[PDB]
Amino acid sequence: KTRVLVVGATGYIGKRIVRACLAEGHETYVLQRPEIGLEIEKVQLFLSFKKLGARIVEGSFSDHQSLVSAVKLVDVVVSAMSGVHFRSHNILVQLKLVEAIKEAGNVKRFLPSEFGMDPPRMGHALPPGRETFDQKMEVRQAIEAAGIPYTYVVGACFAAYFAGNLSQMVTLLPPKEKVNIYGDGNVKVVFADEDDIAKYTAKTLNDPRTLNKTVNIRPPDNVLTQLELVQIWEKLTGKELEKTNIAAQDFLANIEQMEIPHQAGIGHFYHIFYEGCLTDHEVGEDEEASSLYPDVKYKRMDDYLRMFL
Amino acid sequence: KTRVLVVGATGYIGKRIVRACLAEGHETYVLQRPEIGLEIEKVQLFLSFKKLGARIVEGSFSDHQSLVSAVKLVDVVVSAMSGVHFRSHNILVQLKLVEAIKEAGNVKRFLPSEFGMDPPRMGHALPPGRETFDQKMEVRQAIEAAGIPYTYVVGACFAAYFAGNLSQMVTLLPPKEKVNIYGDGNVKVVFADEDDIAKYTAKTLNDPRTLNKTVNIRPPDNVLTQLELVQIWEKLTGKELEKTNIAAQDFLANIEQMEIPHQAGIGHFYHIFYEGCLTDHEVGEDEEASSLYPDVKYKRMDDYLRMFL
Ligand SMILES: NC(=O)C1=CN([C@@H]2O[C@H](COP(=O)(O)OP(=O)(O)OC[C@H]3O[C@@H](n4cnc5c(N)ncnc54)[C@H](OP(=O)(O)O)[C@@H]3O)[C@@H](O)[C@H]2O)C=CC1
Ligand SMILES: NC(=O)C1=CN([C@@H]2O[C@H](COP(=O)(O)OP(=O)(O)OC[C@H]3O[C@@H](n4cnc5c(N)ncnc54)[C@H](OP(=O)(O)O)[C@@H]3O)[C@@H](O)[C@H]2O)C=CC1
Ligand SMILES: COc1cc(C[C@@H]2CO[C@@H](c3ccc(O)c(OC)c3)[C@@H]2CO)ccc1O
Ligand SMILES: COc1cc(C[C@@H]2CO[C@@H](c3ccc(O)c(OC)c3)[C@@H]2CO)ccc1O
Repeated sequence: KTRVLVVGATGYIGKRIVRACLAEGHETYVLQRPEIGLEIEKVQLFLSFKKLGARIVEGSFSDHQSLVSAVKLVDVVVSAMSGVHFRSHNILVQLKLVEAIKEAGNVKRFLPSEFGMDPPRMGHALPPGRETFDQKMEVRQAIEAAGIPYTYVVGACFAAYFAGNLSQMVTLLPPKEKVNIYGDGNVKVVFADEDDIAKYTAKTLNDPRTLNKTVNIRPPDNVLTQLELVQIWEKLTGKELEKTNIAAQDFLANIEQMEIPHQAGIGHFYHIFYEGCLTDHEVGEDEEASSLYPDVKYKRMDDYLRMFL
Repeated sequence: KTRVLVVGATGYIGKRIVRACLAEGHETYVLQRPEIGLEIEKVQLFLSFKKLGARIVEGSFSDHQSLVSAVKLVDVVVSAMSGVHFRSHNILVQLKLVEAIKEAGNVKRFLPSEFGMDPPRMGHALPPGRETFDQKMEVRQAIEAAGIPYTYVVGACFAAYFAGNLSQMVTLLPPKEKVNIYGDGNVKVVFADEDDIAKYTAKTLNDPRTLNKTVNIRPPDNVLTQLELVQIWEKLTGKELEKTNIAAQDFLANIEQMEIPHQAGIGHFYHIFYEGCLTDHEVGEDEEASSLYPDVKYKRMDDYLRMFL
């Protein structure tokens, strides 16, 4: 019964949001852009969405009228626009989409591409990492300036990027013998399986309790220090890892001599693991997803790491 | 019981060969290379292979000993190494893998990365596209020079690249109103769903009838002219497309001014659609996959194209 349009449908979190919307029973539309011409994995992803019952809606960010038409078909718009420097960081292209939603006036709610650190709380961040949050703030201001109802989904580290590698930056796999601990390893971080993030997103987008709210993904058992996370892995494997503590000053040593996109990653890591930006404030149960949606049995990080044994 | 190592397991046809091996009941091992540790889609494909019961084998082409250890674990090695200019064209990297197989001596059968035009019939091909056939030929020679037993799988266009788009080079989707027909559109081409390619591959690799043989994938109902292909699509949509015929000379015009990848593609298309290299010769029923494996209900191009409706 709720009609949903996913923008960024073939993206990392986008494709999960699409499937979650189908499973939740939303009538699900996905935007197929003409520019994805010889990108076979995108094309075939769209084919798989259609087989599961999504509806293809052709549109382009170079064709304002195509965007107006698309969002005229649905009640809710979810954007999963890219926002990682080593991938691509086109958060501002959502501005065109805000303007199309504005012109069409039928959208009952818009979920912009957030799913990360809470932007309005990042005002002190260092560039170039800072650009992520500034751009997402700009999109927020366009949404609110336009009076578009919204939900902002924030709060958790994607497990594949922070959990599966024991938060080592070099890789996505657990380390074999040795691991770096950022500081003392006693800063609480929030970790969430991306499938759960998508499930929460599909459940909130028509939850009246979250209209015009920020929704935090902070599943209580998944608030863990890096050392706790590394110890979960030592338990599963039965092998202690040689741990080396990294003081902040040595984490950041010579950052100015590194490629921009890596500086941005280092900056994001610093806010999460050294400042603890994901756990340094309180949120109430009325604005936290696992409490809003307790039927969702989120995947705990011991189960998540097991798939790597 | 037959133990198969797939090299190139996350590639386009490779990932399908992995699943087809599992579905066939082979004990299926997949080479996980260290170099792909930061590519999230490859990493998560390996997790997904693992969940289906595939066995991860760590190895690196830059580590001759890791390869020898890897091939020693299995009865059959299948290589799906990249060989397309606008993606990646590392056919000759297989030579390091042939070396490892020769040294290890336990390997009963090797399927090199073929899966297309029959290299030994392409002596007259257009440079630079010629490279694909010269490099696979060089790999064949190393194989036979080592006395490694082989099966060469050849002879069909991948449906995604030549049928889903009605053979329009620009795209992977059917055109909306107009289509280019190459020549008179009456040259016969072989089309095959890539999942059927993978299935025939899984079935042939332990088949005595194809030891040391070329296996042709030429499913009779899928031997189609381009006009025949286009008429399938017009019958599905019920809309006639506006057709433009393109003479060979205009198709090849100014090719020497094209980017090298597009030079390659243009050349391959020419041999397929203008010279009919996939159907200019006959093959026997004892060397044709659909005849050897009539249990396989191969997908016809009308069923294939329905996905796009
Ligand atoms: N730990 C965490 O909490 C994480 C949070 N994030 C955040 O999640 C959100 C999405 O990130 P992610 O999934 O990695 O994004 P992706 O890199 O996967 O890209 C997502 C989509 O953005 C679309 N896109 C890219 N460029 C353009 C363009 N010029 N014009 C139109 N569309 C474009 C594409 O949509 P299409 O399918 O139509 O081609 C693409 O699929 C971001 O806000 C990111 O900051 C991401 C990683 C970690
Ligand atoms: N119409 C037809 O008949 C078609 C024929 N083909 C043929 O199919 C075969 C496979 O092509 P395709 O699926 O497109 O291949 P891909 O481009 O998808 O690459 C396949 C694998 O090659 C590996 N690879 C690439 N570079 C290297 C490298 N330096 N070192 C080690 N491994 C590397 C990777 O293995 P890993 O997973 O370990 O990273 C990659 O997954 C080719 O011979 C191609 O000519 C392809 C398209 C159409
Ligand atoms: C946790 O909130 C966010 C988290 C990200 C995570 C980004 C995820 O991809 C991460 C990453 C970057 C560089 C790396 O070398 C890396 O190694 C695992 C991971 C990024 C770290 O910023 C991006 C935007 C956010 O709002
Ligand atoms: C059919 O036998 C082969 C076929 C290919 C197909 C290549 C597949 O990727 C194809 C492709 C290239 C450029 C394009 O613009 C394209 O548009 C669909 C398709 C290539 C056409 O040559 C490669 C090697 C072969 O041996």
